[PDB]
Formats: sequence, structure tokens, C-alpha cells
Amino acid sequence: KIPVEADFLYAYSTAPGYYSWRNSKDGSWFIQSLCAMLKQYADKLEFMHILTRVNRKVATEFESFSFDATFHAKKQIPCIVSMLTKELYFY
Amino acid sequence: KIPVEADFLYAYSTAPGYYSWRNSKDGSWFIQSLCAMLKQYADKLEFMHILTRVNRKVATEFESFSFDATFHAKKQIPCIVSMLTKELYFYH
Amino acid sequence: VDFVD
Amino acid sequence: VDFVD
Amino acid sequence: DNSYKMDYPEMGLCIIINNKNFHKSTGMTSRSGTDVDAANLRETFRNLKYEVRNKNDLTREEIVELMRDVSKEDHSKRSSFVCVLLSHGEEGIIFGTNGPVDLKKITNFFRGDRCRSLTGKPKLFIIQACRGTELDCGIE
Amino acid sequence: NSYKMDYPEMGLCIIINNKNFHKSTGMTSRSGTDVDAANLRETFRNLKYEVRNKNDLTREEIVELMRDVSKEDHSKRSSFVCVLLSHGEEGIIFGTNGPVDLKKITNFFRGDRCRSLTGKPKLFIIQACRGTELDCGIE
Repeated sequence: KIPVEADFLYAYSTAPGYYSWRNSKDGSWFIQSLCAMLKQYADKLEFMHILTRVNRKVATEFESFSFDATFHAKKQIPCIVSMLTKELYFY
Repeated sequence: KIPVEADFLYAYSTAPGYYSWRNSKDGSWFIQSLCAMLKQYADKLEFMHILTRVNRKVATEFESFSFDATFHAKKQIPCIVSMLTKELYFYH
Repeated sequence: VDFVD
Repeated sequence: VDFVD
Repeated sequence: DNSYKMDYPEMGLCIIINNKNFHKSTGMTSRSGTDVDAANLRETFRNLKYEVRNKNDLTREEIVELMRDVSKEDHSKRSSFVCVLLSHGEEGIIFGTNGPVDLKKITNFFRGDRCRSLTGKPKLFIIQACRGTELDCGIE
Repeated sequence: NSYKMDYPEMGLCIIINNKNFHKSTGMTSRSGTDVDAANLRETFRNLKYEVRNKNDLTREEIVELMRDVSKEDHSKRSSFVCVLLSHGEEGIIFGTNGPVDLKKITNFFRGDRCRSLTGKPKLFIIQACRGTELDCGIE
């Protein structure tokens, strides 16, 4: 038998408890970054390593810009939740 | 700047909402498996790939044995929660 | 600009 | 035997 | 075996749920930029050879019925399954256009005992949604 | 890209091993956890971590220990590891005398609150229940 919860991966855009950020022109920081990293690396890297690059890209290359000071200059880290039992290569 | 929640990894023994299993003689399934995989692969594999091996070991090699039928023949999957921004290698 | 979800 | 945490 | 078998005849489905406009009763803002996300995802997973299905502005009832229906398909010839949710959210919750639905209700349809043709195959849920109202001020 | 792991020290490995709980909590003794704690000590010793084993801490002692550790100078350490062996429920681990929110423990090491670990991997290894659901498996 295997567990019924095995072989799921939840790629969350943000850490538990937090807001997640979206740009009105370019889309959400997380999906922008996820698509860029899959485009660049899906033929070469295992999926958790792609998602770790996504974490770094969201964490380092984005910062909110808001006319509301309360919401300005804020940051985001995504949250990879893996119940996978094997490595995942898209090729 | 980086997020204040960045560079954390939470290696949970079990999925959200679930019991976690411990053997009275050999220790918990998760820690048994984690120590075994670190011993075998810390000089060979990146840490998330080690933890993926731990997930597979717990999921496939363990099943509860209990005199209580309601707690017998149950399974477990650990839960890797990564806010890491880089690959983690324990070897040089 | 950015908005929260 | 196995026990839950 | 250390790697998932990804050479079935089909990579699998990629379901994209794109919720942009919400009922006034919810008080939720329209999610400007999400169409850009949905199109980006469609092209990205097309290039990965997934069968992409884009759905727009689903109520919470329609989300559950879609996921139920998808989980009842025969995935025997598919390597994997991908679901992308773009919406408002709270911790553990994604919003239909008309109110909240528990993420667990959606993912439970694909449990190893409930979707047998995906047993042993990777089930990927990609979630762009808030998980609360905390803000990360960062550290220099 | 990879974390810098060639600082002079790999870092601390804090192991909190809670086996015996106050009767008033109703929680069972965790037979087998001493095996885990010794396995972890040896495993992380072989990885060149400075291992500190702590046994049967109250909830107050867990918080004080974590606070104190987060106030150390980790400048010469590559990483930080904390292992929690106890009873638990979702979001919670138990001291010998009651619950502590996991977030209260991990917040001590936030990037803005433990500056000598900013940018370094902070690993929390958690052997504890997260609720009362059972996984019946599938053949």
C-alpha cells in the first residue's frame, strides 16, 4: 500500500498566513516567475530545483510598489509543499 | 531586501491534519528514515532530493501494527515545506 | 502597481 | 508495536 | 525507482481556473493581471505537452463539480495531473466568484484511493491566492 | 545555485526530545523517542554539526531555549538545525506541560530577528502529530 496523501505537490505562491502579490500589467509575481523558470529549466532541472529557483526569483526580484504606504515596499516568499515520493523531470 | 520568511525549511513527519507514527523499539518512522537517508546520501544528493527519498521510504516500507483494529495497517507520508531560495548540499 | 490576492 | 504522536 | 515515469502516451491534463471577477456580495476586488497569468500558464504547459483546459470565473459550486468530473476521467494513459488555481484566498481556502471553498475539498477528489488512474502519479496543485493578511516587510 | 556551506562551522543542531509528559496533560509517554534522539545526535555529529540534546522540556523551557539560541552569534556558522520530537497537533508541539505554537518558536529565527542567520538555511525537523486523521492507504 501507499498513503492516500502521497504523490501530491502543492506549489503555493506565498507562505502560510500571508498576502500574495499580483501586478496589474505583468501578472502575479509567483506565476510570472514559475513560467519563466519552467521555460528556462524544465528540460534540465528536477521540479523541486525549478521551484527553488522560483522561490529565489520571487524573493529577490520583486518588491511591492503601492500608493498606500501600508502596502508599499513589501516582499514575498512562495511555499513548496511536497508529499512527492520520487523526483520529477518533465522530459 | 529578502523576505523575513525566506530560507526556512520545515521537514514535517506527516501531512497536515494527520497522526504521525512511532515504533516503540526502533523510533519514529520519519526519524528512522531521515537518519538512514542522510547516512546514505548526504555525500551524494541535494537536501530536497534526500527528503524525497525519506518520503518514499516512509510511504512504502512502513505500515502500522496495532492490537487496536482501528489503528492497524495505517500509512504515513511526510510533508516537506520549503521556503529555501538555494540548493542545500552537506558535502564540499 | 501591485495588488494583494 | 506502533503508537501515534 | 527514483523518478516518476513520465513516458506515458500523454503528460496529462493541466486545468487552469482563472477567477477575475467576483460577485458584489463577496466584496472582493477584480484581479487585474490574472488574464496575463492564465495565458502565460497555457503557453508554458502547452510547451511541456500538457492538455491545457482554461476555465474562467467559476463559482465555488462550479469549481467542485469541475474537479469532481476531472477526477472521474480515465487518466490511465496520462503521466501526471496539474491544476492551477488563480483567485482570492485565505489560509486553506480558494474563492469561487461567489464565495469560499476549502482547498482540501478540491484535492481530496484526487486522493490515491479516490482517483485510481492517478495512483502513484504526481498530482501538482499550483495556487496563486492569498493565505491570510500578513505582510512581509523584508530585511535589508 | 547553492547555499554557502563552507563557513568555519556547519552550525548548531538543537534536539528537543520530549518523552515524559505531566500526568495532568493526559499525554502518553513516547516510547522509542530516545532511539530517535541518539540516532539524530550521531547523524548530525557525522555531518559536523554542534549537537545539543535537550530532554523533557516544559513549554516555557522550549521558548526560553529557542530565544537564547536565536540570540547567539551565528556569524561563523553555515546553517541552523532544530529537531522537535514530541506530541503535537496542527501548528503545535507540546512541552511536557502543554502546547506551544510552532510559529512562536520559528519566529525567533526570522530574517529580521536573527541577523547572523539572515540568508542562511534554517531547518526545522518536526516529529509530532498534526491532528488525528489516519491514512488507510491504497493497495
